[PDB]
Amino acid sequence: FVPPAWAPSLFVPLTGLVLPAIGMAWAFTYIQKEK
Amino acid sequence: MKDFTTYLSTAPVVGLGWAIFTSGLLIEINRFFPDPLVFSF
Amino acid sequence: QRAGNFAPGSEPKEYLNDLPGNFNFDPLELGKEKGTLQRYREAELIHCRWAMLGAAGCLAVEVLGLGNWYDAPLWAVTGDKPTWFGIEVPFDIATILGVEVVAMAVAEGLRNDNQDMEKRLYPGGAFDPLGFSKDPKSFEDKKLKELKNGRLAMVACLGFAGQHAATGKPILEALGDHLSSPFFNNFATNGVSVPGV
Amino acid sequence: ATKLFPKFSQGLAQDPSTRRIWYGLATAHDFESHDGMTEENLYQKIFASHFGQLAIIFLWTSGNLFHVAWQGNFEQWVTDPIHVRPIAHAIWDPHFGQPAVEAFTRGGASGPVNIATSGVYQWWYTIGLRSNQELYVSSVFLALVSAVFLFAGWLHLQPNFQPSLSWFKDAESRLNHHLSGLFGVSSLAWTGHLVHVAIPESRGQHVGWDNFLSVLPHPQGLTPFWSGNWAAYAQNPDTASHAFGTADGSGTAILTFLGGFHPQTQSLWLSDMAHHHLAIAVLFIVAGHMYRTNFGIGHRLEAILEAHTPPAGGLGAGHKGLFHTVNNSLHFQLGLALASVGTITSLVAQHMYSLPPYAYLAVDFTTQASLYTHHQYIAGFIMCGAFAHGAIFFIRDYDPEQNKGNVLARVLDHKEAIISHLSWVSLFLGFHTLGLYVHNDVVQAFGTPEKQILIEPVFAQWIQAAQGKSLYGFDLLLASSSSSAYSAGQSLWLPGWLEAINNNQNSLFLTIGPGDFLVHHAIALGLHTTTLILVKGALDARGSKLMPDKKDFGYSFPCDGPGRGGTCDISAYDAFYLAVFWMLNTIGWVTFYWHWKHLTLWQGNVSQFDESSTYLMGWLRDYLWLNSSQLINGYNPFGMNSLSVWAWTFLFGHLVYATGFMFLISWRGYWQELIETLVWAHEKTPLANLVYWKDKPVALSIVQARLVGLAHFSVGYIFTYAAFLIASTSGRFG
Amino acid sequence: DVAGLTPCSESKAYNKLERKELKTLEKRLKKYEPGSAPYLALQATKERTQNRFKNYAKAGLLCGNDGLPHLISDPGLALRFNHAGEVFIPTFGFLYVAGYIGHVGRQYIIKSKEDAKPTDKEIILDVPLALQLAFQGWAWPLAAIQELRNGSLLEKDENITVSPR
Amino acid sequence: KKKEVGPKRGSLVKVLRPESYWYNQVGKVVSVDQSGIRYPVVVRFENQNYAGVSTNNYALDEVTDPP
Amino acid sequence: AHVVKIYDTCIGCTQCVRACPLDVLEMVPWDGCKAAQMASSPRTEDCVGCKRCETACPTDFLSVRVYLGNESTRSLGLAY
Ligand code: CLA
Ligand code: CLA
Ligand code: CLA
Ligand code: CLA
Ligand code: CLA
Ligand SMILES: CC(/C=C/C=C(C)/C=C/[C@@]12O[C@]1(C)C[C@@H](O)CC2(C)C)=C\C=C\C=C(C)\C=C\C=C(C)\C=C\[C@@]12O[C@]1(C)C[C@@H](O)CC2(C)C
Ligand code: SF4
Repeated sequence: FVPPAWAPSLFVPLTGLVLPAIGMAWAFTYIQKEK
Repeated sequence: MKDFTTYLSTAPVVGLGWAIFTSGLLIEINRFFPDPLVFSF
Repeated sequence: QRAGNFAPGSEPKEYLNDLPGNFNFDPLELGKEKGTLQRYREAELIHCRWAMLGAAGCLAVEVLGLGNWYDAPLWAVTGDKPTWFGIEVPFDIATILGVEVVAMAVAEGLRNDNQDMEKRLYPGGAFDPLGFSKDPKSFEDKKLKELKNGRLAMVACLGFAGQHAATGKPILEALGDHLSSPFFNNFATNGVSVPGV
Repeated sequence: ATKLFPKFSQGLAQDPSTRRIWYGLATAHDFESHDGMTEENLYQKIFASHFGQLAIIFLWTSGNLFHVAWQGNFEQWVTDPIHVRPIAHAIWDPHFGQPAVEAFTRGGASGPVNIATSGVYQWWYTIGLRSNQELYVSSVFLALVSAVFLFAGWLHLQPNFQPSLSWFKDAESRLNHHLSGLFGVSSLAWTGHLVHVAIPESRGQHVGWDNFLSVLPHPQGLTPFWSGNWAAYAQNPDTASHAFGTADGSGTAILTFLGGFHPQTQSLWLSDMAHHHLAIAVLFIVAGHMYRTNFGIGHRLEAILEAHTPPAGGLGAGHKGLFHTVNNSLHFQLGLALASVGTITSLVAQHMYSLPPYAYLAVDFTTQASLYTHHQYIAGFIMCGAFAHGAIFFIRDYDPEQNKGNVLARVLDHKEAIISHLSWVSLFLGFHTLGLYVHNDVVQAFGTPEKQILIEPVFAQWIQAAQGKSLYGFDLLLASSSSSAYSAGQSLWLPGWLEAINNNQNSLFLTIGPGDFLVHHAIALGLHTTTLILVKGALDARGSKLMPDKKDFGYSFPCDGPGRGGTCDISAYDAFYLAVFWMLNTIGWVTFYWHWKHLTLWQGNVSQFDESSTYLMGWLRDYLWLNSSQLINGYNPFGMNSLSVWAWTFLFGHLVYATGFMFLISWRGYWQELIETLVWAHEKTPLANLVYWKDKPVALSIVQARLVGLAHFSVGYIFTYAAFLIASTSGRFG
Repeated sequence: DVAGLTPCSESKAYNKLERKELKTLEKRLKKYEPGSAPYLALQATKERTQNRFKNYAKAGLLCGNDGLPHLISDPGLALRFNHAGEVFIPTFGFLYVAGYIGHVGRQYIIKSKEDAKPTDKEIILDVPLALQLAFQGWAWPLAAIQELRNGSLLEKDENITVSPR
Repeated sequence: KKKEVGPKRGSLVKVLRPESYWYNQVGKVVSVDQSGIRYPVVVRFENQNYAGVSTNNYALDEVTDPP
Repeated sequence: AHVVKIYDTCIGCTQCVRACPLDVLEMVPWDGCKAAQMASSPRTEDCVGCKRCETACPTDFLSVRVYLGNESTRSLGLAY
């Protein structure tokens, strides 16, 4: 139902730092993937 | 004379002559008919 | 075979030669194709007959003193008693609308399923009980007379429509107004037909 | 070489450069140019992509519902839809300072929140949503729908579930089903929901899924529908003194023709919209079974296309051969769909502000301005997309031997005449509009403004007088009772519509003056010029005199070199990319006109717009300078007000505009030589040459440079105008 | 009294604008001695302003809610309210002059092509020929419609340079 | 051989080649090659193209009379 | 790399080969032209697509055509 009060303190750093970082890591490994 | 006339017969010179002629005509018309907007004879 | 000219000395049409009611005409060169020509022929004949009947109704509703043709369907705005020469028929608007739609639909279906190009313009047979069309010359001159009276019928119907769109006076009142005061009262005195008179 | 990232392009895989990344993204969903691609595989990829876009749309609106319910004030806005502002989403930014946190606490919230301008509050209040739990369950249901659609796309992508080629090419059955089911029964179910929920909720009666199948929407109880007495539904409409939230002044009517606006909320009646959607559903269903399915009845598209040929060679072969042209070429269908949808959203933008369909939407000025601007910009973008994909159709899939002598072959035959006439009308409109504006500015500058030329827009005024506006006078229809238009419908919708159109407070047929006339002609100039550019790109797409073989070079190629005098920006893609600039200018003009006229209407100084829109000093000073005072004062050394974010994104938009200028003015040779010098610098340095690049750094392509400059230009344009519009409309209103 | 607008003579905002202009001209005039050239220049400007405001009135011009005169463009409506001289007559005059320009240019283009190096005649104009065609363009619509009648105004699609499809 | 494989030299011709710059244009025949090459008709044009040239070689089937 | 295509409208004037800055074209014997020469592209893998050969073509339209696509190290003009 209603999310807890610490949800803006967790999801915003997750989708602002951690999720873009792992996305760029996966994309960097995919760009330079060789045979 | 004819070489100078052909120089005056070039496109920029006759364009300049048209420019002074049209500008002077419109300016004298505006001066002797001060600020008209609607054709009323 | 040409019955006259809409302009004496105009350009003759090479395709509009073997035509009933040959009066040259066609300045816009419409119906040069033969199929379009015969389609225009049958359409003009149908419009002729319908304008014939419409002019008949408009004149007969007025010469008998029964009311305006434009005020004739005025019983159907909210529901009233219709009549035909004092017959006071009790027919609802839905019933007459449905039966008229059905009858006209099946009549148009039969006319479209005629499938005879000569008979589409002029069927004959059961539609000619008196049988005066057996003589070919009489048939030709009666075709010309029908076309002329039908053209007069459509221009008269257009005149009625325009007159009632301009002025509220009926047909007989307009005729009396033109007869009594033609110069002082005509189509130029309407003020709406010509923007500026 | 031959990396695995561009799996859809073997040639791009063997590219040892950074461009392989960029061309690996721009050509990502151009499946027609991919290696080893069949038509069936292309159709399956299109189906999967469509399901993906549907899932993304449903997830996005689910997120909007969830972020309105959680961290929002939907119930407080329901109680008082006039004073308190809607909340879009809460702000959690650790970079925020304490004065910035305190300044962003608006609408009675416990933290920093953003004032909602999308207008979903008014829409969800109009459709019957009242509680936050309803928004929560709607959001979770839409999330489930999005997950279902994504799984459906995955399953239809899987083997032994992929549709056949003839299944996709079955145009008649698709047309019949989408006309009858996607539009007919969808609208029927929507108006059923309207009747069941929204009218009782607007009349103070709660209708939910728990009490569903128990409360009768009409007290008669469906018996007039079976008895044919449909007029009994329009028996007791809501009174003028009716409250939207309560049952005061309520009635018993679900379908009526009460044309006009609700006096309390300045919006269209719910019963009127329900009747409209019911009639639309009936018209769609009765027209949704016209085409020839497997049954013996219906209409064949090809038969009607081939039979509709004018006689005597009016259009040559006529419309023959267009069925295979539409079916085989998907870009033709894409262009037709984008053009129709663009016209639809243009109509939506032009009809929302004049006829607000949502309760308490006209009072929310910033919401209406943002909605109109967004819809107009989307409309222009997909107008341009329709024309660009039409050019793509002309380049890629267009066989003149198939459609020989048809309408397409004819318009390709005399394309020079069409382009020349459009160029002439563009020159005519631009010359005279600029001459009039400069004349007015010079006349107003000389201190004698009465010498300016003010051509009265008599045509639009005559139309509005013919449609009920009695301000201009005249004696046309809907103004004189003797007219048949006045007599017809005198007791159906005329008394409400005349009252709505004779009021100057609402945006229904506002007063149009000479400045409105001039800006309308400017709009016409913009539309005609953008049309000229786009049809010149589309008609000269497959060939021209400078490049007869333009079809062999594809749709997006840079140039042919400096030969033949110079051949840069000769592709139809470049024509589209210039038309993007012209479309941006045109939508900027229409949005400037809308914003200034509506702002002067809301401030009550309509005379300021009437005497100030004539000359461009008024446009620059009374609109772009007077209304920007609150925007620029968002943050300053004195302090900060609530419009600090709008000032920041305004400067942000100006910055992205400048970066667009960077990527559009300078071209590839200078940056390539500079990149070579930087490559030498990285190669010949200690302590840094140990690392190396896997792909050689190269300058961006000329087409890529045009795309990047266009993207930066459009992003800066959109952000700048959105910032200015929202800051000007919300900084002084509410 | 069309379009819900009042005539300039009957309007109040027109007179208010004229009064404001006369007031600011008099304020500028009061800073100069009567025996100075700027005084005569400002007096001439005030006289021209008064003459223009008198000529704009009693000429059919009408203004709405701001004192700035408005122009009616629809023919017929301008004909029945004496507003044809606003735009209707000037548009016909401009069409006449534009047709004069087009006919003179067409005559110079055609008449300078049946000779060696027509580009030389294009770049160095034959001034007597140009003046002769200038004074022969007074009957441009007659010659234009006659060239349309004989078909020399338009070129056939077989001799016209055309782009590939 | 008999007569000549092409038109008379110095006579005006109209180019029927659609991809040429001088489509539906009048040019002058300079010389016609008789060896049997694909485009023997050398045509000189009064107006130059974008490349600045004024001569081109055309085949026998793409030249007609000036209409 | 790029695709260089030469048609039969070439007159064998050898201007395209002289204008080539990477030695892509060549002259082969021919019988379809007066000069008995025909342009060829046996080294199209070294062509960068500079379109210098198209500038030097004297014939109307183009007797030699360069089509870009599938850029490589040699085709991108890279010294690195
Ligand atoms: C009563 C007489 C009559 C009239 C008035 C027409 C008139 C027409 N019929 Mg026709 N028709 C007739 C008899 C008639 N027909 C007959 C006897 C038959 C045999 C049964 C047909 C069978 C027939 C068929 C089967 C079809 C027509 C169609 C048409 C239309 C197109 C004709 C055409 O070639 O384009 C006119 C000629 C041109 C060369 C077109 C030029 C168009 C220009 C270039 C466009 C200019 C646009 C411009 C930018 C606009 C500026 C405005 C600005 C505000 C933007 C036209 C309205 C077609 C249709 O439905 O189209 C609506 C069609 O498919 N007719
Ligand atoms: C606000 C800036 C601006 C202006 C005024 C123009 C003006 C013009 N562009 Mg546009 N354009 C611009 C920016 C601008 N462009 C940008 C940024 C782009 C994106 C790259 C484009 C992309 C673009 C395309 C793709 C096309 C145009 C076209 C046109 C013409 C439209 C015809 C018209 O409206 O009548 C003319 C109106 C004008 C305002 C032109 C200016 C003329 C005034 C009156 C001055 C004339 C000289 C004056 C008498 C002074 C003389 C002395 C002086 C020379 C010293 C016109 C020449 C179209 C075209 O060529 O028409 C066929 C076209 O296809 N432009
Ligand atoms: C119904 C919608 C629709 C559909 C299905 C398509 C589908 C297609 N179009 Mg079309 N198009 C559309 C709408 C549509 N388009 C619209 C609205 C426009 C006008 C803008 C265009 C303009 C257009 C052009 C000009 C071209 C296509 C092309 C293509 C193809 C390439 C797509 C692909 O796989 O690459 C995927 C492509 C990308 C991922 C690139 C997208 C990059 C965007 C611009 C970045 C977003 C901007 C910005 C940075 C976002 C951040 C904002 C910031 C504030 C944070 C494909 C056939 C191309 C084609 O057929 O190739 C020859 C082509 O040349 N289209
Ligand atoms: C240093 C100068 C400078 C520059 C280069 C820019 C650059 C920009 N500003 Mg900014 N601006 C600046 C300083 C500057 N700014 C300052 C100091 C202020 C005061 C605070 C503003 C106030 C401001 C506002 C209020 C707006 C901008 C906008 C813009 C953008 C221009 C939009 C565009 O190209 O549309 C092309 C231009 C137009 C479409 C219209 C031009 C304006 C005219 C006068 C309106 C009248 C047009 C009307 C239809 C009649 C004309 C018809 C025609 C035929 C004659 C761009 C990001 C706008 C934006 O973000 O995008 C819309 C915007 O709304 N700026
Ligand atoms: C007198 C020669 C002449 C003539 C008869 C035409 C005729 C035409 N042009 Mg062209 N034009 C000309 C010169 C001419 N043009 C020049 C010099 C230019 C370069 C500026 C153009 C640029 C041009 C464009 C860009 C367009 C036209 C278009 C048109 C058509 C619309 C009519 C019109 O007013 O367009 C408007 C024309 C102009 C605004 C150009 C006016 C240029 C100057 C002011 C006139 C020069 C007069 C000349 C000095 C007289 C010489 C007389 C001699 C004795 C010295 C029409 C076929 C349009 C079209 O395709 O319509 C289908 C179109 O889009 N023209
Ligand atoms: C059928 C018709 C009228 C039908 C009337 C009916 C049913 C009337 C019925 C009723 O009235 C009654 C009895 C009583 C009322 O209470 C009720 C109603 C119901 C109202 C009119 C046709 C009317 C037909 C008309 C007016 C035709 C006009 C044709 C024109 C102008 C032709 C133009 C061209 O000739 C040019 C100019 C140049 C050439 O190149 C080209 C062409 C095309 C040939
Ligand atoms: S786009 Fe660049 S390389 Fe091509 S013609 Fe233009 S300047 Fe030359």
